Amino acid sequence: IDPYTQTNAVSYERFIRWYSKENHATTEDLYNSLHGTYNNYKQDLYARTARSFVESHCDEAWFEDSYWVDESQGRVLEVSENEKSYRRALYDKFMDRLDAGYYDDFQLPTA
Amino acid sequence: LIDPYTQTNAVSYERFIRWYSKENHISATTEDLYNSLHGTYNNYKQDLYARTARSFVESHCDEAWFEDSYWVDESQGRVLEVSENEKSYRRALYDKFMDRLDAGYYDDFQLPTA
Amino acid sequence: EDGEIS
Amino acid sequence: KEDGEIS
Amino acid sequence: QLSKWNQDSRNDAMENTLLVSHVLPNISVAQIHNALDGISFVQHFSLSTINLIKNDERSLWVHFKAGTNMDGAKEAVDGIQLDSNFTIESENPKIPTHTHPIPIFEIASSEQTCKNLLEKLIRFIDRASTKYSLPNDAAQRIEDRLKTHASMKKPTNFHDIRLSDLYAEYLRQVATFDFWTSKEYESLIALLQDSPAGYSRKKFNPSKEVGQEENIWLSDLENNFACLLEPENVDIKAKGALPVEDFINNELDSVIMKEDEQKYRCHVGTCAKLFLGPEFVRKHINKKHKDWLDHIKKVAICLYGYVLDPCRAMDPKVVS
Amino acid sequence: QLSKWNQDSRNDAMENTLLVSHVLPNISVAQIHNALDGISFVQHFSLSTINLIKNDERSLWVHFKAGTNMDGAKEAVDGIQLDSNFTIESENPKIPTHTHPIPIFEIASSEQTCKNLLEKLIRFIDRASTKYSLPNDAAQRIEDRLKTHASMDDKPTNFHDIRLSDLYAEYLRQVATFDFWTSKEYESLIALLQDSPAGYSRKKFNPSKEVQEENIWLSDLENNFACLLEPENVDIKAKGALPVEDFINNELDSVIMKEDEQKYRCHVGTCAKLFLGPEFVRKHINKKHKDWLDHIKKVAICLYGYVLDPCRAMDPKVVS
Ligand SMILES: [Zn+2]
Ligand SMILES: [Zn+2]
Repeated sequence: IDPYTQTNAVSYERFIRWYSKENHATTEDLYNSLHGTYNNYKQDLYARTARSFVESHCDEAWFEDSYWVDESQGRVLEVSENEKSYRRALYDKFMDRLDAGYYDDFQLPTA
Repeated sequence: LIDPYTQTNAVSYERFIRWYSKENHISATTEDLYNSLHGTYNNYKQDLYARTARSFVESHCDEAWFEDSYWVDESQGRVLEVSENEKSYRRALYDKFMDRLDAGYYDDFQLPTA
Repeated sequence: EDGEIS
Repeated sequence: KEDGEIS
Repeated sequence: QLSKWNQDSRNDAMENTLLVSHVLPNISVAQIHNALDGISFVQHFSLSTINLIKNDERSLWVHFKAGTNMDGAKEAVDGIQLDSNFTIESENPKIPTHTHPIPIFEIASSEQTCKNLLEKLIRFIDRASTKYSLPNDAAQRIEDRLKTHASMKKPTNFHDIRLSDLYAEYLRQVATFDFWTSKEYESLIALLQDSPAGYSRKKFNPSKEVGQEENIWLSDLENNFACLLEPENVDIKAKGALPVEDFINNELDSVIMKEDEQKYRCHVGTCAKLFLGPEFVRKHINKKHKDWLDHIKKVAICLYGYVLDPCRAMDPKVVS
Repeated sequence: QLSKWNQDSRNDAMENTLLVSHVLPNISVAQIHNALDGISFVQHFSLSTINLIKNDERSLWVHFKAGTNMDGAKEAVDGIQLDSNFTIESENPKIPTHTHPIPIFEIASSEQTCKNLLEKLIRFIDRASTKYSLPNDAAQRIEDRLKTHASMDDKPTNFHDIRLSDLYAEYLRQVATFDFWTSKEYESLIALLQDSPAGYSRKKFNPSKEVQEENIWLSDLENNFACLLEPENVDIKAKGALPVEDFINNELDSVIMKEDEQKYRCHVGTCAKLFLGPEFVRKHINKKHKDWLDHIKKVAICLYGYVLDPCRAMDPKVVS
């Protein structure tokens, strides 16, 4: 059946098979081709499921505190004066370290 | 060597690379770099085409062809609509094609290989 | 109601 | 002179 | 030697056509219409796109109705003075010879791309049908033909590639459109100035990859950055959300069913009240069904916020 | 063995912080602001993003002011009932161990890409600067150090930009608590380090395995198609054009130059006539400089048309 209609994520292998049949299957080659198509299929899947996901979680406390903003019911999501202080501490530590050559020899390792 | 991004003139990929090379202190022999800067050059051109567009339009705006191509304004009796003659012309080209399609003209048809 | 039909 | 002219 | 199709295209393009060389820039289209609209056995004229790197001169091709004496045609046009500076002298129309088909890149033949283009090809067929007021079944007729009548031969894309080449070829012959350069032209001859040998396809080696995963990861990551840096510029609709007011208006447009001409019913829960106008219902909704509206305008705001959160939590059902 | 920077990140992130495990979905941020705002030696609290594939529970971290006795801290918090179903039980904070740095793809370390990421990095530094109301000289100070104090070829040609990229990235880990490589923001360092506790490594870019002309060609081609199929969705500004109305307004703002607080002069042709307000000049241009305004109107339209033409005529000077 058409994954592009269904609410559930089909595996990359199970996807290939649908596509193989849908478009008339070495998989070996197809594996290296549909990486992007599958990414777009997921992107699309995510998109049309998005509203359902909100509809069910919108009244949960964790979901509201993330996303629900409304100036009519005093639901803003500003940065606390407490937090601003916390960040400036982490800033100042970093620049003290910078100036003491803490980061002079720094770089992400290699694989 | 000067900033191509300020200049209204285009600059060969070979010459663009050399500017890039010195500008960003890259010790690479241009064919070392040839594969890297394909995109960058493309955007350099897009960017050039862009900031030169207005000047091109200004100098050519009153030429007969340019007006015929792009100048539209009902208020000054200018528009672009497909002539009743052309619709006829195009329709006959359609009917040829479909007659050819049906007579098997395009069954063996395919873009050749390189 | 406002503009309500019967 | 026109509206707002300040010669 | 030229393929039947390219040889045929050539002859079709020149047949009952006259070249007018050295067409000056100051020469308007309106001028050319005056000169030729009167002449009944003329059906079309087509002017070339000026190429200022080479020259300030276009070319004008006069296309005559089928079965026209092309001496009667030369005679009927030769000596027309479009302006003081250019009088017409008709010449036998030409197309550059002894060329190699312009090779298209390998990626046009790859499946993911071949299919995108296929969708873009259909969209240009349909664009041509509205523009030129043609039939809308061109797409259907070409596909039905190939499904029915096979070919004698091959990659794993063949069915698509074959269809793409013919969809591309349709546009060439009918809508005089060079899909490969995205150039529209005014006549077949004009097109065949830039693609006289037509095109070829460089074969796709599946063995060859361009780190598809890497370009994806980077793509996804940049799309994620845009959600944070440029939310206003991000395509919300594509991500399955709507701007808040639109979302809400689309809901009301569903729960309001007009029953006649000034008879509008509210379909929100167990309601069936009727109103003169729909905006009279939209109020009723606000007064009576507040609770329902409160929920809708909440869901619209969160859905907007959600789709724009790069590292949001997600349904387990939409992973593996 | 963890690096100095990773080991130091680890210790910092845990220092003067308590873990609070099994934080239920129903528990709100207001409930937590109640419990903790009253307490003076708490500076900040952090909440992990829910991950439903695993379960409904999050993690809550309480960050205490410097030189806080962490026995008093537990004592001060333990037993607090946020809601009937959840009473706070603090515990010493954790970070996953014995892990390898997450490898970033080859492509992130290439000339073209590295520099894109650089512009994004800067933009995320400025965002963080405005959002958290920090100094606006972070990128400035970082690059100043990296120039002045070098570090010991074994180096790519991209080194200067990688070093800087890596550190702009590390600045955002430590200060913003943003994971540039995933585009996830977090509320604290400890939260971020849950997902990247060993940090990241870089896969080295091979000038040989570089393989993108085909993808440029395709890209430009699909961009052309958009000009014909979706002109309304195309970035006109990016192509150096404007909507007619907007173009015309930008001409009026340019020619009505402000000499003083209540003195605004006309700069259309040789005209240098003054006015005691901006809108006093806007009338003038309508009356006298009609000719000039028509021209601007025409140019605005033609410029819009021109940029949306895939295979327009082009200035010779803008090709090789
Ligand atoms: Zn109702
Ligand atoms: Zn003036």
